[PDB]
Amino acid sequence: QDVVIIGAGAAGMMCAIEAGKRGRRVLVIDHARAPGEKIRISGGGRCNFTNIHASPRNFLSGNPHFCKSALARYRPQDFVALVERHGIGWHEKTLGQLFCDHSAKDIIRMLMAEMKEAGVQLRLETSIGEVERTASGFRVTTSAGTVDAASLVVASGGKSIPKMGATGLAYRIAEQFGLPVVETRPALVPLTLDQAQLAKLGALAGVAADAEARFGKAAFREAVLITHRGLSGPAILQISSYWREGEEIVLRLMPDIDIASILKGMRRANGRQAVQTALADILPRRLAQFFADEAKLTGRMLADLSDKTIDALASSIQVWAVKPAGSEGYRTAEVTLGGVDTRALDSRTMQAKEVPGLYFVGECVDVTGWLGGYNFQWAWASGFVAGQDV
Amino acid sequence: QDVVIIGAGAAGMMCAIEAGKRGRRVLVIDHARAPGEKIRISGGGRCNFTNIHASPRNFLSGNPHFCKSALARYRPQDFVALVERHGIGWHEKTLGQLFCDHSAKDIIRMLMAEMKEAGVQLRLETSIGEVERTASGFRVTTSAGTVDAASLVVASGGKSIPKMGATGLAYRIAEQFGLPVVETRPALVPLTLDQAQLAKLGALAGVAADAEARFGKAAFREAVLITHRGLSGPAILQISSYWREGEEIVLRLMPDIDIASILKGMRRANGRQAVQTALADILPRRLAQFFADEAKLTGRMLADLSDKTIDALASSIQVWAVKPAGSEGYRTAEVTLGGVDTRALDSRTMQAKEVPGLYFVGECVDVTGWLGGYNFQWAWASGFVAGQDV
Ligand SMILES: Cc1cc2c(cc1C)N(C[C@H](O)[C@H](O)[C@H](O)COP(=O)(O)OP(=O)(O)OC[C@H]1O[C@@H](n3cnc4c(N)ncnc43)[C@H](O)[C@@H]1O)c1[nH]c(=O)[nH]c(=O)c1N2
Ligand SMILES: Cc1cc2c(cc1C)N(C[C@H](O)[C@H](O)[C@H](O)COP(=O)(O)OP(=O)(O)OC[C@H]1O[C@@H](n3cnc4c(N)ncnc43)[C@H](O)[C@@H]1O)c1[nH]c(=O)[nH]c(=O)c1N2
Repeated sequence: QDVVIIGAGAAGMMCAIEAGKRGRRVLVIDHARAPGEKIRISGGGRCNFTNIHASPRNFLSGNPHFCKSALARYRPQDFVALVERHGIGWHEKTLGQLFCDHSAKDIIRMLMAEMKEAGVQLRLETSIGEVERTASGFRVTTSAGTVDAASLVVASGGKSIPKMGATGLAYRIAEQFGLPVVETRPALVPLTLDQAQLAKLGALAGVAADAEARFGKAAFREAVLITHRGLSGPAILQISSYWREGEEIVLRLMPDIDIASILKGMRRANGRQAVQTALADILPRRLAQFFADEAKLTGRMLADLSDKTIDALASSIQVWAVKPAGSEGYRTAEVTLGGVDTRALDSRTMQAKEVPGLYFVGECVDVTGWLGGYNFQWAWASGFVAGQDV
Repeated sequence: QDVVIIGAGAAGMMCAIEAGKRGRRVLVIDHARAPGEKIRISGGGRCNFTNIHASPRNFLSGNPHFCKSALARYRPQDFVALVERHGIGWHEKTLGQLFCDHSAKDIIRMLMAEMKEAGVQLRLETSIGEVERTASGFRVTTSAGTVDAASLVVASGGKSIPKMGATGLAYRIAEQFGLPVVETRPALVPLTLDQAQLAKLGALAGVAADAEARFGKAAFREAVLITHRGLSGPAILQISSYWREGEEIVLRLMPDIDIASILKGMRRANGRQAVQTALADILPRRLAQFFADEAKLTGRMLADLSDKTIDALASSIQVWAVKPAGSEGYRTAEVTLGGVDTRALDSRTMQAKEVPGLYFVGECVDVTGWLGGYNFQWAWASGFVAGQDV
């Protein structure tokens, strides 16, 4: 072939299309029974396929400017234009998040059809054994035979959800060719609480609060879910990429309001209501009960509360420090932080600086998006950028 | 005198200080028994004395660029520097809002002391009868006698809270000298609901929700209060300056979350809970009961709810259109929108373009700040700018 791509996911199929459209004869190999398994299950089966605000600040990397070039060369609109062209209903939800109306599968079907038109060859349920450099490019050995190619594209994703065929193949190939690998971790993952915290929040399983999840300078406002394993909801998932074991996150419940103010207002205006009943006018019932207990104010009358006491109560709700036991790991993470070091890669090409004809695209790379369509957009953009050069 | 100022409020005393410090002999006249009565009662008696983000976008005007010059010449830091210099404890709350730690009166005492040092003369409980142009400047007639001055500064505020000595004096003087007056209205004011709306929200008096209050392109996220008169809380107050009679505002309750998502999640995860009980895991109890009733789902089991039904329920909570009966008017507004037309005023001076030696500062002018310290900062800046020229 002129081009062999490992992994028929978001980045791989995009690259395929662009290289097939250039008349380049391309072959895509994947160990799965079906292409784009993550696409398929993503955005709750709807696929949050991009985000209108996609830009360098929405990604974590060791070199923050690395993604600048690809992102500008392939924008959310460009992908939207592609979807509309295939009659795929889409809409925005919150925070710039674009979803399909019908199902993630429309997108798979689409990429598929685009590949068929571009002349690319797809081989599924095919495992990779080795890759060797050759005087002429590369040879890859597979459970189905061997292929030679001038260009080889590593588009095999990251470590999240092993059950779906996630592997670290990309990292093994990077190291094999001497490319550094930025240390990887489960990201956009729920966070665990220890048996004691879980006992204390015993009765709050199922509550869902509007909240800021803060770690130092990073803050996200979205739902926080309390479960029997601990903390999830989009705000946890976001901050989970910034947090590290041993550390505290700070939760601001009902972040747009000032609870101390409210409570003093209710104090004059009514006065003779129980504390937990005043809180229940502000928070879901179970949370109200919880915060009134912890503070030892249950059944106490709102008018008997000093200012100092109210401030402390508010503070317990709006500056709530939690120290997570850990993360739930790769069986539950949406994304892998870290990956093939960017410094070793051509920003406008995706090609290994040290190894002509070798390319790394998509999530396997040390560019990691916030939750909200940013990861798919990076997959798109970098697949596209490689597809122009490959 | 060299300079007579009408109104010993925020803008007037600031101007006084700056003109007194220049050796200009100044006199401040006020019909009140005490200076800075609004300062005194402002920020809940604490005084929200500025906002660190103060800038042109935080103000409504007929000429949006008018305030640019003054704001840059006198910044929140400049005022902070002044407070610290007088040993006045201050802190930030939310949204850039600076407050005193002790009381608004510290600030009054301070401005006072600064005036005494600057040599300015203060006359209180003194009413204004007329102002005439003179070959030499101005003559003002007062319940205490007459004064002549080369410069006359109108710093008499707006129409809000008549009980505290608010009057439209500024507007009467503008018109008398042919300066146009941008149409005035109660702003940062609660909004009223009609008897029918008030009956429907009968049982929600006292609830306080995190919410977005939206009118077209304007949106503010803060607390929304439901009372027996209707709607208040900072988010109402903010949007009230943008809204107009006959129109709708849209309320997004729990704006950082997607309730449709949450509810579908709770549907799989639990399933056999009553709708209103699922909502109570998200909203204060009374709101949960309200939204479940309106939608006619009370006691219904969360797993018997179609997607379409959930979407509609969510939408009722997060795209909630309300048509207000009116505003509560000037007895309750924090600020007056509109005022002396800016186009008629020197942006870098506050002087009437058509009338040498006549100046208009502070709230009487057609520059109106969002809630959060922006109005005091405009008072400061414009008082200061005038005080340099006067
Ligand atoms: C549940 C869930 C939900 C979402 C998301 C993830 C998850 C887990 N994501 C993240 C998103 O799925 C992710 O960023 C992309 O799929 C990455 O694109 P890639 O092409 O790089 O890898 P990708 O996952 O797409 O594909 C990698 C491919 O290589 C194959 N492969 C792996 N190892 C192999 C091997 N050893 N040999 C051969 N082939 C191998 C795989 O089977 C697979 O098809 C997301 N992102 C987003 O922007 N919006 C969203 O809504 C979501 N939602
Ligand atoms: C309850 C409340 C709370 C707040 C606020 C307002 C209110 C009502 N504000 C708004 C703020 O008070 C306002 O913007 C300023 O006081 C305006 O500054 P001025 O100097 O222009 O008028 P200002 O109100 O200060 O003073 C005008 C003066 O002229 C005098 N006067 C009026 N008519 C007269 C007449 N006919 N003859 C002689 N004298 C007359 C008055 O007695 C008064 O002292 C606020 N803003 C903010 O930035 N942060 C905040 O926290 C608050 N909080």
